[PDB]
Amino acid sequence: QRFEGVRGVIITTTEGLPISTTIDREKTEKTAALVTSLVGKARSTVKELEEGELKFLTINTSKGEVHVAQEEDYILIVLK
Amino acid sequence: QRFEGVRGVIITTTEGLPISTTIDREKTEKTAALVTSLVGKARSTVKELEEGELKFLTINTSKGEVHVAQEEDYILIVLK
Repeated sequence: QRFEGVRGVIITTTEGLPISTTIDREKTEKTAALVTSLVGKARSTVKELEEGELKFLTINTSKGEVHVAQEEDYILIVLK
Repeated sequence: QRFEGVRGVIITTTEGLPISTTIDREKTEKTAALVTSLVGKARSTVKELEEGELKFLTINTSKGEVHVAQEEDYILIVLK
């Protein structure tokens, strides 16, 4: 259950397996798979540019923003 | 040549071939290859979430931000 303000939340493992979601199952699992690959390409981009560490990334869409952050064990996906 | 304020700029084709850069050659080409894959995963993420269109994405790093936008023919990479 989400509070007032957020459009949606997905939490996945760093392997891409969703553990909790506010979105439908199929969309959650397919998004989780792509976001895990997205984070991997983002980390490699940070490394090649020698930008230090990946803090997070945000996807700007027609509906708003998709915030993506990866810790060691989980990836957080927040639609706002 | 860049003006005051920006840390770096790379422009590539949608195939990942760089056309202009303020960064060294090898780093430019390897970044261009990864960013092209990054944009592709971002577009797929937007599609699966039904977020409409990908406007742009920003990578937050230890040094700042990496702005990435894709038009039909080119990808723009701005370090700020």
